[PDB]
Amino acid sequence: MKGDKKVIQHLNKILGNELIAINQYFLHSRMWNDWGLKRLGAHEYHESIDEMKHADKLIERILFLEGLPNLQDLGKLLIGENTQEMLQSDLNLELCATKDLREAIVHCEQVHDYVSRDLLKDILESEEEHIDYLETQLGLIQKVGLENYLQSHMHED
Amino acid sequence: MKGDKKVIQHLNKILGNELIAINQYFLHSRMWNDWGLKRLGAHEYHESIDEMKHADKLIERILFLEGLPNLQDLGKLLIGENTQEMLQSDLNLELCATKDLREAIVHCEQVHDYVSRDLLKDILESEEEHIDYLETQLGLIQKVGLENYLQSHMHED
Amino acid sequence: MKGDKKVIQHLNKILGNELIAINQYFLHSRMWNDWGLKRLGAHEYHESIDEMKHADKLIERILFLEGLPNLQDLGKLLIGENTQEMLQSDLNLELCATKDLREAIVHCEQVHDYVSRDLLKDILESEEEHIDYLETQLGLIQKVGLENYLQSHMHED
Amino acid sequence: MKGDKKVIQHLNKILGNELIAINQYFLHSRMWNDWGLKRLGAHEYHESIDEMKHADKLIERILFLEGLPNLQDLGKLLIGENTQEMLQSDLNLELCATKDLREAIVHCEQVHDYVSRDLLKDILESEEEHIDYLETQLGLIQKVGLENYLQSHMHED
Amino acid sequence: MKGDKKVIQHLNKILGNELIAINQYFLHSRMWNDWGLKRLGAHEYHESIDEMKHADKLIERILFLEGLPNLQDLGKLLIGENTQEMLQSDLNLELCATKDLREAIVHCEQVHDYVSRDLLKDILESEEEHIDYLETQLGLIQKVGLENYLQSHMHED
Amino acid sequence: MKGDKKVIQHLNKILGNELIAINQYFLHSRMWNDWGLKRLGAHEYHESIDEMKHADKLIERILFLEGLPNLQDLGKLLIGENTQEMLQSDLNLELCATKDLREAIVHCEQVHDYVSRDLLKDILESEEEHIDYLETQLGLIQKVGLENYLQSHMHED
Ligand code: HEM
Ligand code: HEM
Ligand code: HEM
Ligand SMILES: [K+]
Ligand SMILES: [K+]
Ligand SMILES: [K+]
Ligand code: NA
Ligand code: NA
Ligand code: NA
Ligand code: NA
Ligand code: NA
Ligand code: NA
Ligand code: NA
Ligand code: NA
Ligand code: NA
Repeated sequence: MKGDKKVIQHLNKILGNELIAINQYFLHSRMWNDWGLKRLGAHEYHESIDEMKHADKLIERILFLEGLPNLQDLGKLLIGENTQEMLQSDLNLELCATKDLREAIVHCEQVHDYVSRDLLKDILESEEEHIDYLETQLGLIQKVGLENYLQSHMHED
Repeated sequence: MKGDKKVIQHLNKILGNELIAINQYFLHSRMWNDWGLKRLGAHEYHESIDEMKHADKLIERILFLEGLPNLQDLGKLLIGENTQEMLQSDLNLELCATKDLREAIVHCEQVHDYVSRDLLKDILESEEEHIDYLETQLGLIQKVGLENYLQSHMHED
Repeated sequence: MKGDKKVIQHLNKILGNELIAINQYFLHSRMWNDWGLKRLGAHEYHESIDEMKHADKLIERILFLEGLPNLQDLGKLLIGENTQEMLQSDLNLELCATKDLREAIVHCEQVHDYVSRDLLKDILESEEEHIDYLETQLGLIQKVGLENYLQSHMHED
Repeated sequence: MKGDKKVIQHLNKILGNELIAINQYFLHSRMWNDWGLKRLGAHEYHESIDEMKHADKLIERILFLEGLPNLQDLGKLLIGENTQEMLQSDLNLELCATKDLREAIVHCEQVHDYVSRDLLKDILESEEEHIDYLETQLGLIQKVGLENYLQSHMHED
Repeated sequence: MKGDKKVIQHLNKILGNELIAINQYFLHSRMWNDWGLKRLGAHEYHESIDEMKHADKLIERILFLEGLPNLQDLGKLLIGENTQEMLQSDLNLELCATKDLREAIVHCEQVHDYVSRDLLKDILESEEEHIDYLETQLGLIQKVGLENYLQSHMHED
Repeated sequence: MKGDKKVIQHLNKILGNELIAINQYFLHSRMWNDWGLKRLGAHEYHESIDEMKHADKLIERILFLEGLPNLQDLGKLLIGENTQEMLQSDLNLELCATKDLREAIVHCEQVHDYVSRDLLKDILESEEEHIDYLETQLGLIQKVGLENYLQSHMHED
């Protein structure tokens, strides 16, 4: 097989994180929709779709490298019970995800798998953009108050 | 006459429920417009129109089955005095309506009037969607506060 | 409250007449459709819709004047059993309606509610147009014969 | 084979009913065209085509369930000698068809073949619409007289 | 009646052959579709439709000639169990059909029914085109092999 | 909570089945793409997307009924090693899925949750269409041979 065994392990680890995020964000989206917070529901749906696209790219890369993609192992979804908790749970997930991404990029560089590194760097940039969004939302709750913040997310853009 | 007599009684009971809802929702709509809560007035107008369309389908079915549509009996309207009472009154009415719809479907199934059952199931789905809307609105009043909730319904979409 | 109490009583009386006409004409429409007299069914549907629009305007005016619109009390629907009887019943209803309208306009003029008077005059003109239609139809039954008259109303325009 | 054997027997019974209706309605259509009653000929042609489409759906379902569609058995056509007999013969056929459809739906429900039930319910709704049309036509012959009724069906819509 | 009695018998015989072909080809079409041989299924559907159009023309001619079209008697459908057998069965049917057509044309010429002859000649040309198609398909099975032939008819044109 | 507790258990069981199918079909799709069987990869991708849409509808219904959607439990994926095993594994999964769907519909009917029944019937129809596709593909491998079947799925439609 052409792929480095540890690269493939790293890519399967990142894929596992994507699978958690897909489901966590999809459920959070539909919870916000059920509550009538449609702007949050829509944004979170798009985050879930973005993670689905990252998972696809990882699966394709693992197969090219002649590894076996692991879609069987689903780690812990941490579903919040209110908007603040859901935003914070998403942020905790992305803090974990970006740490694993950096560790994977280090190893790809070490064994000269520069195309896998580039793939992972693109995912990392996407996850840092999500962190920016999440930190901003939690900050806005403090600046405008929770009731106003939720009011501002009732109606879709 | 081709229709089952108890089917026709059930269809007239549902029709009676639709007639209450048409008038209650239409008056609630115009009360919201009078108060300047135009987004609530618009939504409630459309709920009234939807009930008018259900009444039409029931009337057509009753006549096909050679029954007499009952447009004469108008049950009690429970008109609320403020937004929270109006939403809750609509919700109470829909909970009664869906109970009667389920009882009518049971009977249609028993006598093999499958086309009447299908008509009633479509109405039931519409009324459950209205229950979803109403529970969501009452929840938003709690989450964003009454003053913000009303503010968000001043201007039309 | 800004409205004259007796004006509001008159407007609620007219509204009550509109509510009868809405339902009577809607059922007559669907009866003609069930019988295959689609041109009559279509015309009568449009009369029912026109009365719905008059009811809306009355409700809005009553609320502006700080009265309570009465959508609870539904008077007697007189449903005909054949085309001649249905046309005559509609005409009897409009004869009653136009008398109440004239009495309401007299009172509005007396207390200087000229905007309510104008609203009622517009409804009155609409109801006199319906009387013209109804008298014409009953006259055509005599001039062309009942069978030809019904034949001419089988197919929609 | 995946299909329930009695479900397949019921679907073939309905298919047999569709085959009678296709041929009876097609011949009635062309008889009306021969007589110059082109509006009746056109309507009846479309009824024949609708039955052809139902037969197609039944054939497809039977093959999916691994049964043998029965296009070989053609039951009795009851061809009328004049317009009133042809309409009544079509009505008699539809009353038989809807009885068999209800019996088939009962059995599908009992063995949990819910997709076959749904197919049959859609056919049933179509056949009840045809019953509505036929009863309406026979009623119009009484209301406008036979000669006027036929006159109204000379020219196409 | 204006028509020659034996001409009408011949036209009813041809009509009987069309009714067999309609059903045989329709079922063969849907069998090929069930098997995923969609190009064969589509071609055979169009053959069934073409026979339906021939049946229509025969019915119209028989009625003009003041005969009674026979849509009651359905002869034997010979449904094949695999592609080779279905193609050969269709060919056997067309060999029978074209013989009956030639015999009918002889009789039409004899009694000077030249318009019926022309109608039948047009049907005959259509059936010879179908024979050409069928012989060609059976020849291609021999030239390219059965597996390749079926492969080439999986996907629609 | 408005929902029947066993209805919610059934809806979560179906949701669990959808989650297995999403992942199994997505990986099978990308395995086919890796092997250059792009038409199979495309078809299987669309099957995965369809299951995603069913999962969405189930999640929305569970939340409306005030249950907790279970996106955490992922049952066993049975990933095939070649095309014939992958198709058969998908078929085995769909046979399990339709058994569970029928059991869920039985329960919904018993407790009068007719809107949940209708949702499940629509999913069931989709899964039976997939069974039709899968049985057809396995049949084509037998009819055209494995090498031809795979050749026919190299290039996209
Ligand atoms: C038997 C009771 C009623 C029935 C069956 C009925 C039926 C209908 C139908 C079928 C429409 C057309 C809806 C569409 O296709 O969009 C309509 C429109 C409407 N209805 Fe009713 N209606 C009823 C009573 C009322 C009442 C009591 C009111 C007011 C107090 C009302 C107000 C209206 C208005 C404002 C419209 C829209 C008219 C327009 O097109 O401008 N309806 N109704
Ligand atoms: C097994 C019995 C039959 C089946 C399943 C069948 C099926 C069909 C279908 C699916 C269509 C297309 C309809 C559409 O999508 O609009 C059609 C068209 C048609 N059928 Fe049939 N048919 C059957 C028998 C017959 C018979 C016995 C006749 C005449 C005696 C007939 C006359 C026609 C005609 C004239 C058309 C329209 C053709 C055109 O497009 O010009 N069919 N049929
Ligand atoms: C809870 C599980 C999932 C749900 C509810 C879900 C839901 C959805 C929905 C609703 C769509 C839009 C479909 C449409 O309207 O066409 C979608 C698209 C998509 N999904 Fe999922 N999904 C799930 C898991 C996954 C997984 C695990 C993957 C990949 C391993 C995936 C890959 C994709 C892809 C590639 C798209 C198309 C994205 C695009 O528009 O470019 N999904 N998903
Ligand atoms: K605010
Ligand atoms: K006349
Ligand atoms: K080949
Ligand atoms: Na930020
Ligand atoms: Na005001
Ligand atoms: Na809700
Ligand atoms: Na006049
Ligand atoms: Na003629
Ligand atoms: Na009727
Ligand atoms: Na040839
Ligand atoms: Na490759
Ligand atoms: Na199949």
